Amino acid sequence: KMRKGIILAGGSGTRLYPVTMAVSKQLLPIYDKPMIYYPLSTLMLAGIRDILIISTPQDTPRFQQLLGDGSQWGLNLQYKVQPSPDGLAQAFIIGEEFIGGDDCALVLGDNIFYGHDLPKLMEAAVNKESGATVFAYHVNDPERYGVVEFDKNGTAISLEEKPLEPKSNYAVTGLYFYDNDVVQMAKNLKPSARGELEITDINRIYLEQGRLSVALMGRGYAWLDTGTHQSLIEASNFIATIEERQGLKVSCPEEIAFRKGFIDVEQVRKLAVPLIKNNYGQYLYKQTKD
Amino acid sequence: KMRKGIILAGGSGTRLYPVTMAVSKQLLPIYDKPMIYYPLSTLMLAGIRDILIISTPQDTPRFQQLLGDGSQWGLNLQYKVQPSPDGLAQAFIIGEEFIGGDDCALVLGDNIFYGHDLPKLMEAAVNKESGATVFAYHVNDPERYGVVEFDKNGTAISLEEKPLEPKSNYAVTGLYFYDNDVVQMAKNLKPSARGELEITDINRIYLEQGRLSVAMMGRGYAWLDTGTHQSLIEASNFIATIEERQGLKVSCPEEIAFRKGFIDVEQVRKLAVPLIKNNYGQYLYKMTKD
Amino acid sequence: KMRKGIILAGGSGTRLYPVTMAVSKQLLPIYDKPMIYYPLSTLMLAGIRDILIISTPQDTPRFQQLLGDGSQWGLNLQYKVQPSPDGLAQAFIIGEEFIGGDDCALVLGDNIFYGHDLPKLMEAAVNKESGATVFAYHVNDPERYGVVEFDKNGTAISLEEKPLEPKSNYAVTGLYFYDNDVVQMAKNLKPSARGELEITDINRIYLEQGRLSVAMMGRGYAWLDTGTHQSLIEASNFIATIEERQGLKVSCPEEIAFRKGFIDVEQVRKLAVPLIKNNYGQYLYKMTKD
Amino acid sequence: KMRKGIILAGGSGTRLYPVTMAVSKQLLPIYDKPMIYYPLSTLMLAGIRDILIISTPQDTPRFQQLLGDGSQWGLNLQYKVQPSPDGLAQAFIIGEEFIGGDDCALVLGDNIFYGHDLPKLMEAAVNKESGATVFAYHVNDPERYGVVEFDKNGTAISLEEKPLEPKSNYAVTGLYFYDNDVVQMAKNLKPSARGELEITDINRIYLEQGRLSVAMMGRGYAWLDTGTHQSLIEASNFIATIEERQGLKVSCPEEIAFRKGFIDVEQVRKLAVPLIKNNYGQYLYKMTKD
Ligand SMILES: Cc1cn([C@H]2C[C@H](O)[C@@H](CO)O2)c(=O)[nH]c1=O
Ligand SMILES: Cc1cn([C@H]2C[C@H](O)[C@@H](CO)O2)c(=O)[nH]c1=O
Ligand SMILES: Cc1cn([C@H]2C[C@H](O)[C@@H](CO)O2)c(=O)[nH]c1=O
Ligand SMILES: Cc1cn([C@H]2C[C@H](O)[C@@H](CO)O2)c(=O)[nH]c1=O
Ligand SMILES: Cc1cn([C@H]2C[C@H](O)[C@@H](CO)O2)c(=O)[nH]c1=O
Ligand SMILES: Cc1cn([C@H]2C[C@H](O)[C@@H](CO)O2)c(=O)[nH]c1=O
Ligand SMILES: Cc1cn([C@H]2C[C@H](O)[C@@H](CO)O2)c(=O)[nH]c1=O
Ligand SMILES: Cc1cn([C@H]2C[C@H](O)[C@@H](CO)O2)c(=O)[nH]c1=O
Ligand SMILES: O=P(O)(O)O[C@H]1O[C@H](CO)[C@@H](O)[C@H](O)[C@H]1O
Ligand SMILES: O=P(O)(O)O[C@H]1O[C@H](CO)[C@@H](O)[C@H](O)[C@H]1O
Ligand SMILES: O=P(O)(O)O[C@H]1O[C@H](CO)[C@@H](O)[C@H](O)[C@H]1O
Ligand SMILES: O=P(O)(O)O[C@H]1O[C@H](CO)[C@@H](O)[C@H](O)[C@H]1O
Repeated sequence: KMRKGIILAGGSGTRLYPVTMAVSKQLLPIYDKPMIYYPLSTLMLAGIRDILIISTPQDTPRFQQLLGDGSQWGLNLQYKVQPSPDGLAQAFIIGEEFIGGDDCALVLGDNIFYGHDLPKLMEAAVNKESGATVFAYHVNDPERYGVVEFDKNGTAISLEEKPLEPKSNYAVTGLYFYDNDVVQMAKNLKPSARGELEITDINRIYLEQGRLSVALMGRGYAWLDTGTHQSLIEASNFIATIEERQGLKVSCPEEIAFRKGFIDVEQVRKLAVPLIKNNYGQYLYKQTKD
Repeated sequence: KMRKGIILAGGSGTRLYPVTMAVSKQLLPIYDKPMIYYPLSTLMLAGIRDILIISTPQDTPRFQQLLGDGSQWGLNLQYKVQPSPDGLAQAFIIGEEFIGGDDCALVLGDNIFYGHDLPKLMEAAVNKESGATVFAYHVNDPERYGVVEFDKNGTAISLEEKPLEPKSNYAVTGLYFYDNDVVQMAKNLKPSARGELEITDINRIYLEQGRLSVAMMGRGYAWLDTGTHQSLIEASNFIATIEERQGLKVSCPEEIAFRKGFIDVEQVRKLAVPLIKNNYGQYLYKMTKD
Repeated sequence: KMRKGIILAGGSGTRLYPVTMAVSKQLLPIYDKPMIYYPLSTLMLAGIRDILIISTPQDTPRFQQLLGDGSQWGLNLQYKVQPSPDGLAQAFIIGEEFIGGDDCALVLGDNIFYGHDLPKLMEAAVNKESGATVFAYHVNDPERYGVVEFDKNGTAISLEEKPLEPKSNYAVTGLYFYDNDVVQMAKNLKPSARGELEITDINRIYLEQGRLSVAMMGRGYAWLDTGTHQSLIEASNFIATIEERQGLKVSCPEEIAFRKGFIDVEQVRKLAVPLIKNNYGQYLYKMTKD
Repeated sequence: KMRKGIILAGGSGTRLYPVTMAVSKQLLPIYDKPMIYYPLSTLMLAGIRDILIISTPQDTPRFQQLLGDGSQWGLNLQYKVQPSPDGLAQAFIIGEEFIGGDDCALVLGDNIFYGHDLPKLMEAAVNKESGATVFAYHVNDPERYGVVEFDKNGTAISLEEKPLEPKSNYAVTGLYFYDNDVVQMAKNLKPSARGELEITDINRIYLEQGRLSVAMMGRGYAWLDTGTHQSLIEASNFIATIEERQGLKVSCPEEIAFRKGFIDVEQVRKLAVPLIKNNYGQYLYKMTKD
């Protein structure tokens, strides 16, 4: 088997109106590049080159307009519409045909992960033969999330979606790794009381079966909040501060494709020339020099 | 009998690539609302209700999709394409029919103005019967702008567009008020040394006629533009700080229309419905009960 | 240096622990200068040059080491210790000797005002023959402040300190102007239920006598929040944004002293040189020529 | 017995005037704690508990007031005054008696590191028998720092302080680990063009001997810049973003002490009780429960 990726970049957008009446949430800038460049880079860093992008009926075509078939970066990008935002777990029903019999990795379109040795963090998950792998990260508002409860020995024992009384402060991040089992699982799921096909219910099945690995994502990593306008600004500020300090970009898909060998120096130069008059294009071009 | 104005919301957007690749720059968020809400609010506060929005062949239809004919705000919006960004003064040539025999203001679609008594400042320019009014604002980088030269007495005696050697730090801001002569002046301009039809050349003609009011916009006002990725985040942080401190919004068009009597309580409530599930609709609703 | 003002710059420093464990809150930076430069500038803009700084037993000498007698800025500064932070009104009991038979302003050492025409905003207050003036500002958390209630016309009818059920969203700011009657009021006050000699109590006394003016400070002004660690950061960012956009400083006492004629070119040049390594001193020197 | 570290928390801070005429640079806040908590935590994370703090004649006492002898957090702190700011390397002369015949680390009082697995990054350096170790970090402005150059095989070949023509973009950060030889090297150093005994001259001696390890700090780590007013604001914002998202502090010495077993729950409770009136004590107290 191989592992195909799915970025779920849909959603009603209501939380951010009227900004998101104008622009899809996942095309909003996080400093110097559209939001979706970040989770796209996460999947690339995991070695995943074949990726299905799912958005809404109005928005999906705008992603396709930005990114194309991903061939310029050594990827294959495909697109599919989620008719209505009826649950994260619908991603697997929509991507049925795409996933075929392979393993997959689903990342939410608004999830931004930063930190040292991220690829090594994911490695085990990526490598996994069977089961599912999720990431737990300590937050101050776990009631917004899927919350994973750990026993006194550091074993996951329960998962609850947006509980009014959280059993802990560990949230389940928006990056998930699964074996080929998830599709049929999702296909057989029933909607929660709130009317959604829940990823948390998928994860609970793997747990219940003993097949769920819950990897801790330490405080040394940043998992940026993009839920509110204010948190968007902070995420932008955070990335700007890193980049302007380093002179390097965070989650620049061209850079990652080049450094991983998806594309070569000649391809980078071909990408950069047309863009040579803007700072983004100069960064690309500098990367081929030294 | 509505007062008229133009929002010039075009341009390539290449400096911000790839943020502007799938998103019109003037639809990008500034904290909690699309960028174009700011200069639109500015014209509204000047008492201008009949507005023409000019953008590129590809982006104009997107503003039209978002704002419509503006009657929901008690305005009249129309739209026109600028084929190529051949100069600010071209607004008046493209807008000739729209302007007819009337006075007309211009504001750039990426300009954000804030400060005490801003409405009184613009009302004064609007009241002017013959001639034009522009605003001079002290900046750090005058060479990016139209620049004003003052005599020993503080009288403006000349203007230069993007001078290699600026004569002062006072830039001409992106808000302008004209009488009906601006159309004929625009149609008579020749391309400048930068190949553009310059509004600075129009302002110079008024100044030489002795009909240009150069209103000093003191350091107590904030005039921001959205020139870099960093400036955009800086503008968003600036507006978030004022709004979260005050509980009041900056450049909320629905709120300005209501306060200026463009629309009534019933209409505000209708506008609030699609937005009612977040802070923005809630703010609109609350303002109809206090 | 005839007109008089008091900056109250003490407090428990509990809320910001441990940042205020060994540093006075009012010596903390707000971007490029110590916090106290802001309210000191405000008094200077009101035309006040004789100023008493009140701080704690441990920090008073630090202020005095920093600012000296004020002669270098054409001011007359003096200092007194507040033994314990027993209340804002205590400023008039400690400052009894300094005030003498005169009118006096009080500004809180952590109060930062910015906006157009501030001196004119203050003018009626400074020039009031008898009574007092305070300024009201709409905030989103009035329960933190002295709250001014307003009748159906525009009349202040009540004041309450930190009300659980605030009667309006108008907070009384930390800038106050009084005739000479305040000293006796203060001396006759008893502490409130919070154990503080309250400035709200003085203000209600004038209000009940019909001698309190409540001037509105509109939404075009910024009255910055320095209450929390987060708000300190927002205050610094807000000032940084203005200053870097304009190439002008907000509340730079040297500049205001020069512009108002308190000190001459040779003196400003003297002051600039020890600061000339960074922008502060280069800004001042360039003020002087030409 | 205890391993040893020096924090150099002196300097004249001319580039931050007038902020640092008021307060020690190393007592400025970075969000919710004084700057010196960050470098102190870094030493603690490396397992270093016997630490000498050096500052100026005026501020040594204020650090003593803030931190005491350190036993409260299971540390041994002592203090020494550096009579004048004559260079980083004088740390070893002033500290000769403290260091004795032991290894020692030096951390600059303005050095802030954040990231995943920081203790492991430091592990080899702390365990080195012979020689020295510094850490290199890619920056956009290498000319401000000590710059380390590498050959095609990643071998460090040269080290220059503020090079006119930088040989790489890798800056040497402000955390250094030395064997006992550093004391004698320091005593033989001659002063810089800037009038300082330079840590880079120490480091060049080790490089010449083939004994300088240059650990590469990856881009997933952040090394916050505290060199300008603007960057100080960025550093604070960066920390606040991490903390408010996580509900956890970065570099809280009490927490580190508790987690490394230098102090035990009863002692954390003892520290917290007198501080429960403020948010920091509330945090300390919470550590000792769920
Ligand atoms: C519920 C739902 C969320 N979303 C997006 C919205 C948020 O960005 C994220 C988590 O709600 O996923 C979808 O793409 N589809 C959905 O069905
Ligand atoms: C290794 C690597 C990481 N990153 C970023 C993304 C994650 O935040 C973290 C990965 O270790 O840093 C890149 O942007 N490019 C890279 O080549
Ligand atoms: C020159 C030019 C600028 N613009 C816009 C782009 C920028 O947003 C702003 C200032 O150049 O004006 C146009 O819309 N048309 C033009 O011809
Ligand atoms: C209560 C009190 C506050 N303060 C100061 C600290 C801040 O500048 C402001 C806090 O309300 O007033 C005092 O100086 N003395 C006091 O008695
Ligand atoms: C004249 C002057 C005004 N101000 C400010 C303070 C307020 O923001 C505004 C007052 O109108 O301008 C300065 O900061 N420095 C000055 O030299
Ligand atoms: C009344 C009002 C003012 N303004 C702005 C215009 C000025 O910048 C400032 C005036 O106090 O507030 C709004 O943005 N919306 C409003 O409803
Ligand atoms: C030059 C010098 C700097 N410092 C401090 C200031 C900075 O925080 C760090 C590097 O400048 O070292 C000293 O404590 N003593 C010194 O002699
Ligand atoms: C273990 C621990 C790590 N950290 C920080 C240091 C690094 O930035 C990251 C872990 O390497 O988190 C703390 O702030 N406190 C702690 O107790
Ligand atoms: O779509 P929701 O209900 O807002 O929330 C969803 O996304 C979050 C982002 O990681 C997860 O923590 C939740 O488990 C998931 O239910
Ligand atoms: O047309 P430009 O050069 O692109 O930019 C424009 O904006 C400025 C205000 O922002 C004016 O002062 C300049 O005439 C104008 O050219
Ligand atoms: O900071 P405090 O002491 O809590 O208090 C205060 O300042 C506010 C302004 O900053 C006022 O409206 C309050 O009346 C005053 O007591
Ligand atoms: O701040 P300074 O004294 O100029 O510089 C000092 O700190 C930098 C790290 O902060 C180092 O790379 C420099 O080599 C060191 O001399």
